[PDB]
Amino acid sequence: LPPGWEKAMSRSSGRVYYFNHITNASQWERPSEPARVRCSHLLVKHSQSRRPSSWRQEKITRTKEEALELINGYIQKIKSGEEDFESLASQFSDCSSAKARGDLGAFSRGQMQKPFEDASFALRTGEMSGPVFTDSGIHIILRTE
Repeated sequence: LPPGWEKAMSRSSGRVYYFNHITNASQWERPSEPARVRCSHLLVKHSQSRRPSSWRQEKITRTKEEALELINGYIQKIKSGEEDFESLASQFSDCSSAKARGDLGAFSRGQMQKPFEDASFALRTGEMSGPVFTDSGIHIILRTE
């Protein structure tokens, strides 16, 4: 398995799955270093974010637990096809300075907070993280290049 990936069996259903302890991704499907990667993200802030305000909400009051529930719900909608990542980033990301559909551009190691950096470089192109936690809030990361 690629870096960070492990195999597991669901206790509740008996189905095998795969999870990545660097990106926090988990999937039923079987999975398959550059100086820079390019990623988009969707950020959900919470009351303990370093800056609990955004272009879409003047005063962010939700708890970290509530932010995590929103993030997991957005992941579910992306995987089911109910919504695409770019629409949810445009509609709901609390990050004002990324492009609306999520693009952060390219970056190197040493520039972003370690959990976000490690997740970004452990994704292959086209792969999406699970919930990734930083001082800014909780992130869904989509590697594009």
